This record gives sequence, structure tokens and C-alpha cells, in this order.
Amino acid sequence: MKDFTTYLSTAPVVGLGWAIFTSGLLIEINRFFPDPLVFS
Amino acid sequence: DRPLWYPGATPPAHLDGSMLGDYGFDPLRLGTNPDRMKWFREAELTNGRWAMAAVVGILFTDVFTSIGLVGLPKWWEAGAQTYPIDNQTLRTLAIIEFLLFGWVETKRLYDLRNPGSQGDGSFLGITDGLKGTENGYPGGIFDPLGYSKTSPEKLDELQNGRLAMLAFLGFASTAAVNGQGPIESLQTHLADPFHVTFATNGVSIPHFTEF
Amino acid sequence: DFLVHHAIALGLHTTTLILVKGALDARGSKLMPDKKDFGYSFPCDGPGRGGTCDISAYDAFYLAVFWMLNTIGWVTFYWHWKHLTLWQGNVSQFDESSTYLMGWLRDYLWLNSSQLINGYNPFGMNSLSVWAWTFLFGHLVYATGF
Amino acid sequence: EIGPKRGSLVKVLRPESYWYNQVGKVVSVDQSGIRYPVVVRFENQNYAGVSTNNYALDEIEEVK
Amino acid sequence: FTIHVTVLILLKGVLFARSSRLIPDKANLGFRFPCDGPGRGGTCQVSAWDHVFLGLFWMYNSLSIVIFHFSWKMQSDVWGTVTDSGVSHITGGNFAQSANTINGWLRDFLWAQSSQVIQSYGSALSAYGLMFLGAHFVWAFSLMFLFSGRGYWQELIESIVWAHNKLRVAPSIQPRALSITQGRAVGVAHYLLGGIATTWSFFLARIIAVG
Amino acid sequence: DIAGLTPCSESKAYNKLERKELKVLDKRLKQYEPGSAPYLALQATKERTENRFKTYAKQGLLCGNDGLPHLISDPGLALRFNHAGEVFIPTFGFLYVAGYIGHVGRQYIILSKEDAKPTDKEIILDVPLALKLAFQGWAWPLASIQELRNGSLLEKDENITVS
Amino acid sequence: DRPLWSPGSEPPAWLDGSLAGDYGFDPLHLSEEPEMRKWMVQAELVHCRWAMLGVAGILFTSIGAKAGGNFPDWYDAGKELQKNSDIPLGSLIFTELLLFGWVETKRLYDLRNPGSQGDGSFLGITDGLKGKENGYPGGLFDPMGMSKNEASFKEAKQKEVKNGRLAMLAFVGFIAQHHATHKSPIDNLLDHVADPFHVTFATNGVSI
Ligand code: CLA
Ligand code: CLA
Ligand code: CLA
Ligand code: CLA
Ligand code: CLA
Ligand code: CLA
Ligand SMILES: CC1=C[C@H](O)CC(C)(C)[C@@H]1/C=C/C(C)=C\C=C/C(C)=C\C=C/C=C(C)\C=C/C=C(C)\C=C/C1=C(C)C[C@H](O)CC1(C)C
Ligand code: SF4
Repeated sequence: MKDFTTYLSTAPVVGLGWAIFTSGLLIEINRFFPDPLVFS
Repeated sequence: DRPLWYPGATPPAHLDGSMLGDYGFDPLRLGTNPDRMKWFREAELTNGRWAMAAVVGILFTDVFTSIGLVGLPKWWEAGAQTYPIDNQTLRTLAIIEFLLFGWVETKRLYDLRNPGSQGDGSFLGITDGLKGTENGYPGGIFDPLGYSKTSPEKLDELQNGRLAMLAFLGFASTAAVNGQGPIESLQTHLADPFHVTFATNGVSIPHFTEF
Repeated sequence: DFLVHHAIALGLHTTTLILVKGALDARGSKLMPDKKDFGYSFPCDGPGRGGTCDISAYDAFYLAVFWMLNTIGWVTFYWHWKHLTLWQGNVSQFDESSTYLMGWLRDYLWLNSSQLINGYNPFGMNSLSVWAWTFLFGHLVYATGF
Repeated sequence: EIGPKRGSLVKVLRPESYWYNQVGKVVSVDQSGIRYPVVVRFENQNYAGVSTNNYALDEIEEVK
Repeated sequence: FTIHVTVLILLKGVLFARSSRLIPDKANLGFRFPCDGPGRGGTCQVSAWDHVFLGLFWMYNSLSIVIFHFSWKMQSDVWGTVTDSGVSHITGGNFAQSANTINGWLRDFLWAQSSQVIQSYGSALSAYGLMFLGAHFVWAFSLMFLFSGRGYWQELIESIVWAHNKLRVAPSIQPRALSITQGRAVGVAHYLLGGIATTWSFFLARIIAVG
Repeated sequence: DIAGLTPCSESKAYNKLERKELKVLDKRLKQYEPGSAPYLALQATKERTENRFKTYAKQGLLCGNDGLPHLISDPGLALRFNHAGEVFIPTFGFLYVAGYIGHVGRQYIILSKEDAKPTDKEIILDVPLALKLAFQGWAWPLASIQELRNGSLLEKDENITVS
Repeated sequence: DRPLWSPGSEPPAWLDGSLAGDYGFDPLHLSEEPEMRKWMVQAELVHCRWAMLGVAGILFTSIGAKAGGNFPDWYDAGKELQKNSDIPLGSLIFTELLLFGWVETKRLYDLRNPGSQGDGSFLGITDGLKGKENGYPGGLFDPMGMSKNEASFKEAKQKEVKNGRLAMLAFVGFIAQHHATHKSPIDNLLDHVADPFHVTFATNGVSI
């Protein structure tokens, strides 16, 4: 398990979790309060 | 060191040393370098001391307002009530506020840089009274009540000052989504607590679940 | 006109960077501490040190010309279309369509290349046949350099 | 002893070198009159892949 | 002509992989190596790997023509709607007259059948209009890699490392420019991808919107 | 108003563009049945389109002769004519986020280089440390001026030069 | 030396047998490290203790509904009770989230640092509010002296876990045989007792 967690700490995997967060956050930020252009 | 903001196991690194209102609360570690920790300490005081004397004008007066003794306006619209008065003092107030504070504050700014640095003949004849005991706690400004040896009445100054800094942030936020004054907001939480809150009525969260 | 000016600035700044580098790093680089001994124009210093192909200052000028042509292209594409809409009377063509790239491909390039391409048709030939022939002649010479 | 001590860090002053104004450990020093006796080892590689090079007395100076 | 040439590039690489007159010992250098050196007037792209890297562009060019032949021939002479009086082909049977000229392949195939892709904005085929442009970007982007060399780039990174070093934010893994062999591979990849994806957009949008 | 631009509420082409974009959906809506899912999808798009146009008008935007909204960049004209949210305020929002990425990556680089084998820490990250710094960077401007006024931000001629 | 989930299988090295409810069951090699193992035993118990506390609430109501009392199904109970309540939704949530953040956070820092909450800061309580073990506190949460004996405390830990694993399996049952039958759990029981051979999962019209 120590080696599995180490594999998960590689660059390709940590980047995959980052991408799901940033993309998931932005798509969710467009789904709610739809299509923003001016900021109030 | 006074008790810890977390009761359990949040070891602070540089706050074990002596300081006022030390509860070990610095997650972001903005007080590591001692030179600027010395600067942020004075900032907590000027914000603390100023915020408290400000909160009274909102608090001591609006209590008398809700009871009906006086007909003063609320703080969210006190500014637009002054200048339409016939005998008024239109906005040369922003600049005079800066010309007057600029004289005092730079005298305070040059004290933190050079403590006790007020020359002999610089002011007319009161050069001696302007010298201070410590940074943030001068001598000749208070007339009584500063000769005790256990000087930490200061802890009262901070716990009261930090508290008021929460007040104005709550006054400003309450007065931006509730639309009413601070005391009027209090009379409602007492009359109907569960209905008037930040969740359901005060739109601080998008809660629309009608079922 | 705002986006076109900003695009130009990018071309002018990058073109200078390609040239300025070839000048200041002409005397020496960490990869080649003594360029000055070789000259302005040489092949490379070999496959060693990971590879040294296109280091000389001649190779910086070589790469800037591509950008130069790219920069003047934008500058010139912006002059022609903004003036055609003025001469044709329909200024609204540029203002609404120049904000997105497909307008440049649809309304400027593809549209105005109709009378030209029909210079020599299978039915007949107009006076613009010499230009359509040259039109392709350029398209070909450009590819032979590749 | 002729030169710097074993295991001592030193800063380089060859303008040609990949390690210029950079620090490295002294691996060894020869005291037989060689022109470039001081052997130095760095962690970072050069462009070729070599992490050592023999420098001179005048070309090296104390750290930082 | 495009097949006999594509064989010349690959077959030459095979037979001259092990040894040649210019370089009697290639086998010791290996399968993929960029060059022996600037000597002999120049030895860059002499390996068998670099023959494959060249055969790809020809192979791609040869295959593209075998596709234009299928589209214009079948649109003009074969496909179409049958009416009471014969068949009405899509392009009116213009393969016989226009194809003999190169300008015909520019006018009647490109400048004509590109109307469905260009005018796709605002419809279900809008994705093909985007890919039509995106494919041109990746195609050109490859030219930076094929035309230039790893020397200019490795020096540029040094001036960038200075700024990253000046702020004490630099990678322990040293940055190094792409290898000569990789640079060539990166070119043909982005080159073929942009060259092939254009047709994939120029065909499906043309044909789905029939005629 | 300013620069010879009309507000989007008063413009005719702005409303012309609304009537056009809705007409496309109404024609597309005629094909399908009322209670079907394609009908619900298009009605939602109709609802969003009607909301996009009224919100841009309500926000005091400026539409030109073409009928599309234009943005203003000078903070003086933006603040004078109440157009600050367009560009002037988006600039501060981004800089706080951009600085956060820099202050975080700079700290992970410095701290891993204080230990043995920093090369391995780049390809195989210390995720507990990276998350710690990522949640400590909310007040990145304070630390920068703290580090600038102190002098531990910049290095001093201990860097490689080329000549 | 003890029973196992599959007789004859070699138990893992890290599962020595001291923990409560240890049968050598960890094929994914989770809780192989000490720190994660220290976290999971506390996660298992809260997932257990909440199951017992919740499932009993479902049986009590579903039995009272079958007897005649006015109790709704455990499903669609939060929807019909909020329609006619003086407490709006949102004021009820953040009364729960805010009140649990106190407890759930104090429990965390006893995990990261045992004996830390017994400093006496919280209302001058020191002997209580310090953990006896990881997930097993005492003093205040054990008013009856039912844990001051290691002989009777070690087997009680085995019963807390065995009646717990069983409990949070039952909650998965309620989810499943509700989606199939859309009836209460007790009603599904009396049907099986009425005609056991005919009414099973095979004849519900689902799962086939
Ligand atoms: C720190 C002092 C303080 C106090 C006593 C209050 C009190 C109140 N606020 Mg308030 N508020 C505050 C700060 C404060 N606020 C701040 C700093 C903000 C900005 C983040 C807000 C934003 C806010 C909104 C948006 C709304 C209220 C509302 C209300 C009222 C109903 C309760 C509620 O919604 O939950 C309060 C919700 C919060 C998120 C603040 C609670 C967190 C504080 C910091 C905890 C402090 C601990 C404890 C209470 C201190 C005791 C002090 C006491 C003995 C004097 C009530 C009179 C509602 C209203 O309309 O009034 C009728 C409402 O809609 N508040
Ligand atoms: C489409 C063709 C193309 C493109 C896009 C570029 C782009 C660029 N060139 Mg260039 N070049 C080209 C052709 C091209 N060149 C050709 C044919 C030659 C002659 C052979 C040169 C010779 C040349 C030289 C000598 C130099 C450049 C430089 C540059 C960079 C300048 C800085 C800049 O503009 O910031 C960026 C500009 C962009 C357009 C951004 C491109 C990336 C976009 C944003 C995509 C974003 C990624 C996105 C998330 C998709 C990723 C997914 C994928 C990874 C799977 C730039 C990125 C200069 C440089 O080094 O910069 C410092 C430089 O010195 N070029
Ligand atoms: C299964 C196929 C696969 C694919 C498509 C990739 C792709 C990639 N790997 Mg890789 N990897 C793989 C398998 C794969 N890997 C395997 C089997 C192993 C052995 C365990 C590794 C071990 C490995 C290591 C050790 C490293 C990579 C790295 C990389 C990236 C190259 C660095 C770069 O160009 O961006 C450059 C990036 C920058 C200049 C700034 C960072 C910004 C990035 C682009 C954001 C993160 C992108 C994100 C990962 C994209 C999502 C994943 C994507 C494939 C869908 C690249 C995206 C390198 C890397 O750092 O990954 C990013 C790297 O160090 N991989
Ligand atoms: C030998 C294989 C081969 C061949 C035959 C061609 C042929 C062609 N390619 Mg090319 N190409 C190839 C390989 C090949 N390609 C490869 C491997 C690649 C990279 C993968 C490319 C990439 C490529 C691109 C990017 C382009 C072409 C284009 C073209 C066309 C040029 C358009 C033209 O000039 O019209 C016909 C030319 C004429 C009518 C003029 C003829 C000039 C004559 C021969 C010279 C006469 C001079 C004069 C008489 C002397 C005067 C003397 C004095 C007394 C006045 C042409 C049909 C272009 C294209 O697609 O067309 C739109 C284009 O831009 N190709
Ligand atoms: C902490 C990481 C980091 C930091 C603090 C900086 C900081 C800086 N860079 Mg830079 N750079 C980085 C990473 C970083 N870079 C990477 C990964 C690359 C390879 C793509 C580059 C390529 C690069 C170039 C070509 C240039 C700079 C330049 C600069 C300077 C101007 C800002 C800029 O526009 O850069 C550009 C910004 C980017 C190219 C985006 C970088 C990609 C992401 C957004 C940042 C990476 C964050 C990291 C992966 C996250 C790790 C966090 C950790 C906790 C795990 C500035 C001081 C410019 C300069 O020289 O200054 C004058 C310049 O020309 N950088
Ligand atoms: C936790 C224990 C448990 C218990 C006591 C029951 C009991 C019951 N279930 Mg049920 N069920 C459970 C878990 C359980 N279920 C789980 C976890 C699921 C999801 C897979 C289901 C899915 C399910 C469906 C879909 C249906 C039932 C039905 C029924 C009833 C009739 C029996 C039948 O058709 O066999 C079905 C039995 C199973 C599918 C086996 C369930 C799996 C557990 C692990 C069985 C063993 C439990 C335990 C270890 C031993 C008993 C303990 C104790 C009584 C001695 C009966 C009251 C039916 C009904 O509505 O009755 C009319 C029906 O349609 N159940
Ligand atoms: C939120 C909210 C909302 C709702 O609505 C309402 C409520 C309930 C109210 C809430 C709030 C609360 C708070 C927070 C606060 C308050 C108060 C304070 C803290 C202070 C005052 C107040 C404070 C203060 C300090 C004042 C005063 C004091 C002082 C000392 C002064 C002066 C002096 C000095 C200097 C020194 C000298 O030698 C002497 C003398 C001269 C004597
Ligand atoms: S590929 Fe580059 S380094 Fe190799 S011989 Fe050619 S120019 Fe020189």
C-alpha cells in the first residue's frame, strides 16, 4: 500500500485529479448561475 | 501563553513568546518574521480601538431609537441625512479628514521606526509629553489609570476590540441582505428565531426547495 | 480593430525577441561559450551536448523572417478588408465579422477569391487569368520550400 | 597543504563553465604542481551529462 | 508516381541502414540517430528512422489524392438523386472537364465544396467548422518543429532559467530542449493530424449536408 | 453613455437580434411534439436565451450600431459611467488567483530543495505538503511584501552568466 | 489461532488479532499502514453506531405504522414532515451542521493527539473528555462503570462490532427491498412469513 500511494503521488495521476477538480468546478460554475459575462 | 484556539494539538511555532491576547492563532504563519509581527500588532490596535468607538454610534444610539426616545437615522443612511440639511458642511470632509490624520499618523509612523524620537525643539513646548512608554501604549494621552504594575488590562482592550471587529462586519452584511438595522434584526431573531436566519430568509445561500 | 492591433503587437514583440537574442547571444552562449570564434553563419556544433542545430545568429534571422511575414500579413490583411467594406459601402461587414476568425476565412478570403479563381474557366477566360495562374504559382513555390 | 580542504564547498569563476557562480563539493586536490588540480563535483549535470571537472586555484573562491 | 517515390524513400533507408559510402558504420550508431556530424558537407537525416519520417509526408500526400479521387468522381459521375428523367448528380458531372486542370481541383473541389463547412456556424454541423480551423492551426504549428533546430531553443531556456532562478523558483529537474529526433517526430505528428483532420471536417460536413 | 455607444436596452438591433435567435428555435420546435424531451430541451434553451438578453441589458452594458455589447477598459471612464464590473474588477479577481499559483509553487520548490533528492520530489510529489501550502496561500500578498521588504525574495549575483 | 472469514487462508501480517472483530479480512491491503489503520477503526465504529441508532428508528416507526399509529415510511418522511413544520429548511440544516462541527472536530483532535481535549479548557473538564483508546472514549460517555474491567470490556467491543456490521447491512436491505416493492420493511417481513415459498426476491418483478 505504501507503494500504491506512491504511484498515486506520481505526476500523470496527481494531474488527473487536478484536472477533474478544475474542469468539474468550472463546468459546475457554468451549469449554475448560467453563462456569466459582466460580474454584477 | 493564554489558552489555545484549538483545545487540541495545533502546535504554534513562534507565539510561545510573550504578547497580548496570545491564543496561538496564526495558521498562515504571517507573524514569522518578528519585524513585521511588530507592525501587525499595532494594526490590530488601531483597527481594534477605532472599531469599538465606531460600534457605539451604531449600538448605543439605535437602542435608544428602537425604544423611541430619539428619532435619529440608521447608520446605513446617516450620510445622506446630513448634507441635505440647510446648515450643512458639504464634502470638504473627505479631504480635511486626510489633512488632519496625515499630520497625526505620520507622527505615529515615525515612532515605530524610531521609538521615542520626538526632538527637543520640534514642537512648541510639549515635546516631552509626546514621548511614549511603548509602541501603541503612550503615556501622556491617558490622564488616569495607567500606573498599575500588572498592566494587562490590555487583554480587555483586545478581547473587546477583536469582538467589535466582528460586529461591523456583521452590521455591514446584515444591512446588505436583510435590508434593516442591526437592532431590528435582533428583535426578529428573538420573536421568531427559526424563521429569520442567514439560511432561509437572509439570502446568503441559494436555498430554493419549496418541497 | 482592437483585437487586430493587439495581435500585431504580439508579432512585433516576438519578432524583436528572435532577433535581439541572436544579437546579444552572438558572442557566446552556455551551450557554446565561443560563438565569436566560428562566425556569424555556421551548420551547428554537432549532436553533442544534447544537440546544437540552429544556434548561430544567422539561424535567428532565419526564423524571424517567418514571423516578419506573419506580422506584415496580419497588418496587411487588416488594411485590405477594412478598406473593401468602406469602398463597397457596407462597413458593418467588418465590425461584426472581424471579431471571430471564421469571418476572416469566410467573408474576406473565400468570398473575394471568386472572380480571381474563375480567371480561366472551362467555358472561357477573362483578363484575370494571368493572376489566377500567378495565384497558384505562389501556392506552389511556397510548398517547394518546405 | 596547497589548496582548499577536502569536502569543502567552493564557488567557480571560469566564465566558460556551465557551473559559473555556482557551488560544488571539492572531491580532491593534487599537490604535484598540476595546473588544474582542484577536482570539484556538482549535483546538477551539464549539457553532456558530466557532473565533475578539474578547476584551478585562482578559478575557485569561497562560498557565497 | 506517389507510390514508386514512397517506396524509394523507405527502401533506400532499409538497404543503406547498415552501411553506406558516406558512413560505412551506421549499425554501430543505431537505428535512430540524428546525424554523424557537420562533416562530409553534412550528415543530417541519414539514419533509417529519418527515412521513415520522410516517407510519412509522401505517404500522407499519396493517400490524400486517393481520397480526392473518390469524392469528386463519385459525387459527379455516380451519386445523386434519380428522377423520372435520368439521374441528377451532385456536381453535374464536372469531373471530365475540370479535373484536367489543377485550377479545377482548386475551384470546383475546394472553393466549391467548402461552402457547407464555412456556413456551418449556427447549425448541428458547427463542430466541423471548428475542427476545420483547429486542424489548420495544428498543421502550421508543426512547422516550428520541422523548420527550426534544438540549438536556438536551448539557449532561450537559459535566459528564462535566469528569471526563474532570480526569484528562487527553479526546478531541480533541469529544463532541456526537445531532442533532434523528437523534434522531427513532433512535427510529422502535429503535421499529419492537422492535414488529416481538415478532410475529416471538409468531408463529413459536405456530405451530411448532401450537396 | 460614452464613445457614441447606446445602451443595450434602448438599442433596436439588440432586440432585433433577440427576435431572430428565438425565431430559429420556434421553427425548430414545430417539428417535435409538446410533451417530448426534445421539446423540453429547446424550451430550456429558449428560457436561457430570454434570460441572457435581459440580464445584459439590466447590467448597463453598451451596445454599438451592430447591436452587440462593448466593454470599456479605462478605470476612469468605467468608474465615472458605472462600467467597472466589465474589465476593471475581472483584473483584480485574476491577479489574486494568479499570485496564489506562484506563491504556492515557489514555496514547494524552496522547501523540497532543502532536503535530499529534490529531483524525485518533482516527479513524485509530496501531496500532504502540496495541500498544506495550497490551503495556506489565501493571504499571498501579505507574504510577498513581507518577503520583499525583508529582502529574501531575490537572489544577489549568485546566478550563472554567460560571457 | 482464531476463526477467519475463509477457513485455511493465511491472515495478513498487520492484522495481529488484538482489534475487535478481526477475522483477517483485507484483500485490498487497506489499513496496512499504522496511521490508516488508526483511522479506519474509528470510521467503522461511527458507520456502525449511526446504523444502530438509525435502523432502530426505522423499525420503531414502521412497527408503529403497522399497528395503527401515525408514522410514515422511512422513505419520503422528510418530505411530508417539512410541509407542515414551523422550522424552515435551511435553518434546520445549519443548526445540525453547525452543532456537529463542534463534536466532529473535537473527536478529530483526540485522534491526531490523544488526551488533548482533557486539558480543562472546555468548561473545566479534565478527567473526562480524554480517550481511553482510539474510538472508545469514557468518563462522560460511560456514566455506568461498564468499562473499568478489561475482561468484560474486550468482549463488549466484540458485541458492539458484530451487532453493528449486521446493522449497516440491514440499512442496505431497506434501500434494496424498498426500490423493488415500495413497501415498508415490516410489511415485507410479514409477507415472507405468510407465504415463504412464493414471495421472495425472485417474484418481486425486479432483479430479473
Ligand atoms: C459576530 C457577531 C455577530 C452576531 C452576534 C450576529 C447576529 C446575527 N446575524 Mg450576523 N453576521 C456577522 C456577525 C454577527 N451576526 C458577520 C461577521 C457576517 C458576515 C459574514 C454576518 C452576516 C449575516 C447575514 C447575512 C445575516 C445575519 C443575520 C443575523 C441575525 C440572525 C442569526 C443568523 O442569521 O445567524 C448568524 C449567521 C452567521 C454566519 C454569523 C455567525 C458566526 C459568528 C461569527 C459566531 C460568533 C459566536 C457567538 C455568536 C458570539 C456571541 C456574541 C454575543 C454574546 C453578543 C443575528 C442578529 C441574519 C439576519 O437577517 O438578521 C435578522 C442574516 O440574514 N448575519
Ligand atoms: C500555428 C503555428 C505557430 C504557432 C501557433 C506558434 C506559436 C509560438 N511561437 Mg512560432 N514559429 C512558427 C509557427 C508557430 N508558432 C513557424 C512556422 C516558425 C518558423 C519555423 C516559427 C518560429 C518561431 C520562433 C523563432 C519563435 C517562435 C515563438 C513562438 C511563441 C511566441 C510566444 C507566444 O506567442 O506565446 C504563445 C502563443 C500561443 C498561440 C499559445 C500557443 C498554445 C495555445 C495557447 C494552446 C494552449 C494549449 C491547450 C490547453 C491545448 C493543450 C492540449 C494538448 C497539449 C493535448 C508561440 C507560443 C517564439 C518563442 O519562443 O516564444 C517565446 C520564438 O522565439 N516561433
Ligand atoms: C497512459 C498514457 C500516458 C499519457 C498520455 C501520459 C502523458 C504525460 N505524462 Mg505520463 N506516465 C505514464 C503514462 C502516460 N503519461 C505511465 C505509465 C507512467 C509511469 C508511472 C507515467 C509517468 C510520468 C512521469 C514521471 C511524468 C509523466 C509526465 C507526463 C506529461 C508530460 C509532461 C508535459 O509534456 O507537460 C508539461 C507540463 C507543464 C509544462 C506544466 C504543468 C501543467 C500540466 C500540463 C497540467 C497537468 C496535465 C494533466 C496531467 C493532463 C491530464 C492527463 C492526460 C493524459 C489526460 C504528459 C501529459 C510528466 C509530467 O509532469 O506530467 C505532467 C512527468 O514528469 N508521466
Ligand atoms: C512531386 C509530388 C508533389 C506534387 C507533384 C505536388 C504538386 C502540387 N502541390 Mg504539393 N506537396 C507535396 C508534394 C507534391 N505536390 C508534399 C510531400 C507536401 C508536404 C506533405 C506538399 C505540400 C503542399 C502544399 C502546402 C501545397 C501544395 C500545393 C501543390 C500544387 C501547387 C499549385 C500550383 O502551383 O498550381 C499549378 C502551377 C502552375 C500552373 C505554374 C507552373 C509553373 C511552371 C512549372 C514553371 C514555368 C516557369 C516559366 C514558364 C518560365 C519563364 C521563363 C521566362 C522566359 C519568362 C501542385 C499541384 C499547393 C496546393 O495545394 O494548391 C492549392 C499548396 O499550397 N503541396
Ligand atoms: C511555481 C511555478 C512557476 C512560477 C512561480 C513561475 C513564474 C514565472 N514564470 Mg514560469 N514556467 C513554469 C512555471 C512557473 N513559472 C512552467 C512549468 C513552465 C513550462 C511551461 C514555465 C515557462 C515559462 C516561460 C516560457 C516564461 C515563464 C516566465 C515566468 C515569469 C513571468 C510569469 C509568466 O508569465 O510565466 C509564464 C507562465 C506559464 C508558462 C504558465 C506555467 C504553467 C502553470 C500555470 C504554472 C505551473 C504551476 C505548477 C505546475 C504547480 C505546482 C504547485 C505545487 C504545490 C505542486 C515568472 C516569475 C516568463 C519569464 O521569463 O519572465 C520574464 C517566460 O517567458 N515561465
Ligand atoms: C441484512 C439482512 C437482511 C434481511 C434479514 C432481509 C430480509 C428480507 N428481504 Mg432483503 N435484502 C438485503 C438484506 C436483508 N434482507 C440486502 C442487503 C439486499 C440488497 C442485495 C436485499 C434485497 C432484497 C430484495 C430485492 C427483496 C428482499 C426481500 C426480503 C424479505 C424476503 C426474503 C427474500 O425474498 O429473500 C431475499 C434475500 C436476499 C436477496 C438476501 C439478502 C442479503 C443478506 C446478506 C442475506 C443474509 C442476511 C444475514 C447475514 C442472515 C440473517 C440474519 C438473521 C435474520 C438470522 C425478507 C424480510 C424481498 C421482499 O420484499 O420480501 C417480500 C425482496 O423482494 N430483500
Ligand atoms: C453583530 C451585532 C448585530 C446586532 O444587530 C447588534 C448587536 C447585538 C449589538 C451585535 C454586535 C455586538 C458587537 C460585536 C459589539 C458591540 C459593542 C462593542 C464591542 C464595543 C462598544 C464600544 C467600545 C468602546 C471601546 C467605547 C469607549 C471606550 C473608551 C476606553 C473611550 C475613551 C477613553 C480612553 C481611550 C482612555 C482615556 O484615558 C479614558 C477614556 C476617555 C474613557
Ligand atoms: S541535425 Fe542539427 S546538429 Fe545534426 S548535423 Fe544537422 S544541423 Fe548539425
